[PDB]
Amino acid sequence: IEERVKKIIGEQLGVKQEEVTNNASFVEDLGADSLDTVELVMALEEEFDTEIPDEEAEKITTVQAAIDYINGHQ
Amino acid sequence: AASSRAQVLALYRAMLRESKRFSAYNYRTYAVRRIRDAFRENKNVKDPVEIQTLVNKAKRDLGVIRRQVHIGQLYSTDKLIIEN
Amino acid sequence: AYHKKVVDHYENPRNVGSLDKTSKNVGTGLVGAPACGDVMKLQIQVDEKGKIVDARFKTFGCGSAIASSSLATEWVKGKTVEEALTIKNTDIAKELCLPPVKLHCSMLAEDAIKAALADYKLKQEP
Amino acid sequence: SLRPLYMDVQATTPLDPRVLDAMLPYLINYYGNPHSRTHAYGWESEAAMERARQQVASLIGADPREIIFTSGATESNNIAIKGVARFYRSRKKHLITTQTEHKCVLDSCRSLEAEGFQVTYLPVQKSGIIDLKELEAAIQPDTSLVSVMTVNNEIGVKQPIAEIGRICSSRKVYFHTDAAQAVGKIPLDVNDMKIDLMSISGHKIYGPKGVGAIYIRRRPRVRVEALQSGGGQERGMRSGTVPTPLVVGLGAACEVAQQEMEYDHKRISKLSERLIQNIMKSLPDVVMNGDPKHHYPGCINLSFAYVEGESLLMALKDVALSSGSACTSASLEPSYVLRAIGTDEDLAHSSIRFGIGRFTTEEEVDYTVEKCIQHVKRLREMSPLWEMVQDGIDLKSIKW
Ligand SMILES: *P(=O)(O)OCC(C)(C)[C@@H](O)C(=O)NCCC(=O)NCCSC(=O)CCCCCCCCCCC
Ligand SMILES: C#CC[C@H](NCc1c(COP(=O)(O)O)cnc(C)c1O)C(=O)O
Ligand SMILES: O=C(O)CN(CCN(CC(=O)O)CC(=O)O)CC(=O)O
Repeated sequence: IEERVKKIIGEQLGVKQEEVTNNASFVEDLGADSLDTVELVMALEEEFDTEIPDEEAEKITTVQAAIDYINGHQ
Repeated sequence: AASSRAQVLALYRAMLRESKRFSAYNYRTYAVRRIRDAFRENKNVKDPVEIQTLVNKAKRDLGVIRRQVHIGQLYSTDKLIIEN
Repeated sequence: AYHKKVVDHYENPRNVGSLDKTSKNVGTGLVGAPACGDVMKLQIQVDEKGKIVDARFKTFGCGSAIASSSLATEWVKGKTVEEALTIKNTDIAKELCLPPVKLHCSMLAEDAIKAALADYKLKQEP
Repeated sequence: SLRPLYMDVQATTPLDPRVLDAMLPYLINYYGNPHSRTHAYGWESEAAMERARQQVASLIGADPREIIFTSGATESNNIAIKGVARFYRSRKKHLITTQTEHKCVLDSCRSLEAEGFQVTYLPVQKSGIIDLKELEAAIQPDTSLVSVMTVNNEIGVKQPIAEIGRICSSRKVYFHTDAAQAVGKIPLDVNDMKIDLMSISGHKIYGPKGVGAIYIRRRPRVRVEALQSGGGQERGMRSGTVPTPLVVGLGAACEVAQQEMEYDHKRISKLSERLIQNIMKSLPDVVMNGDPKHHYPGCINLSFAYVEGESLLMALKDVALSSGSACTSASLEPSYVLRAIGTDEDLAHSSIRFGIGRFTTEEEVDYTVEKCIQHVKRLREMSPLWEMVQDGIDLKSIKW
């Protein structure tokens, strides 16, 4: 399932899959800092063989935003 | 004045993306790990002058990584047993 | 160890094991010394017509020692006791393409054959 | 086909990419002879040489004037041992070293014995560490030099260099240490340790092969008779064209090691503990050679009873390892280092060396451990010594 987005986010952020909810902000809800979110964006790029440029990466601040970006880029 | 934070997060991304192109396993895995460890270790520095020194070193090292990635692609070799 | 022929006797082991020392039809040669880094145990099983019908080995040693004794164990099978007596270190070394610094391995393997064959002959005298 | 893991950093290291990057300008456009005094190819080559000299000096706490470039630690050891002995030969004829030194120290001392010098080769304890009070007792009135290496290349044991320097300083005996395996890996300060001469190798610290240095203390002035005659380069101590790219590489490796030393030591310590503890909890009769309390974690020497070390290296076909030594008499004739610490001869035939370094990964360690466990078990099942001990035979009772 493209919600493999949840697996990456939990892996990257060290949070049980239970806590990785569609509503959550990486920083406010899951304890990420901006070094984590750089790496998290890169892990999504690697996982889905997709290129996420800065203006798009800047908008990907929540679990759903990551799910929606990946779904809309094949 | 340039933003140290903008510079720092953009160097972080560039340095990680470029290091991932190292053809050789031991340089690639070292560079990615070392960059991650060094930015994290220096996350709480507050002196604007020391930060700028760290940024300048990171820019120097990004040049090193770019040049050495390309040289290691010109003279690449087989992968290690464990990349299988 | 580097030669394909030598490494093959470790990667594709054959005849590793033991025979029953108490058998009148089993001869056991144990040659070498732990302090010299090379100890070979070679056992032969001889049928009543004097044909060696089975053999087993164990070796503590570098790859060429393992290969020399493994080869020796293959080679004694199907030979009579008198035939196996003529296997030479130089045959083992040529077959494995041993370098000069490992020629001592093939000499110990020939010692192991003759030790095993002599223990067997000792047992037949009564 | 696929390449083996490199776990052999005591034999040599890969170049750090930062070091190759610093060297390459001098391999391409800055190719001048640093002794060419009349033009800019010479001037820029000389300036790079002198910057590299300061980088080496800064790592060890020296003045750059005390740094002499050489072709490697072998040459530096020859200069320190033969050069000191020959300089004071008319007054002093006795030298002291240890039985576990590298062959270039031992062979240098042997050649001086053929020259009429007296050499004491000190024993070491079973830990691999010298006995300081035996060193003290060995110093004679005509003792010109003590030489004791900082980290042993086969078993990784650390000699008490600062305490040795205290002994030698207080008796006005020159103290040399072969630091080839320690420079850039543990802290070295020539003044706190009271070192008079020190050997350095570029390719033990992610720098290029073919280059080294010797530290020669200038206050109090240590006197050395030069071995390489020639045009007087390196203050008359080492004639020959200074090879700019190599010395640039050596200085870059020293500066990188100065920055990275603490981070590397923490990472290698963790990987080293993991390798040792996971092998030992999965295999019986595994012994570490050398005292773990006084030990550089990146050099791990273990014996695996009932298995011969070269067959284990063959079995570990996708890991580059060694049985120690000058890449020579390691398992061929048994290690003289293992013999000097009292290892049984058969167990010295059963020992192998693992090296963990700056670029080693946790996955490489785990792969090596897993394969070592599998193949030690396999080789034991092929071993007549294991079969005998399993049948309850005492091997010390057989007539071999
Ligand atoms: P985010 O959580 O909003 O912010 C993250 C940062 C770090 C930007 C934030 O915490 C901050 O601004 N901190 C202030 C201090 C600071 O900027 N620290 C970072 C300075 S730059 C740095 O540390 C780079 C170190 C470079 C090491 C490279 C290693 C190269 C190896 C290559 C070898 C082949
Ligand atoms: C080199 C190598 C192998 C290593 N020991 C060698 C080394 C040397 C020799 O230095 P160079 O001449 O620059 O090569 C001198 N002293 C010490 C302590 C070491 O380690 C090994 O494989 O054991
Ligand atoms: O980022 C890293 O740690 C390095 N590598 C992982 C190293 N790989 C080897 C490979 O990619 O062939 C791991 C492995 O296969 O062991 C990432 C990448 O491929 O870009």
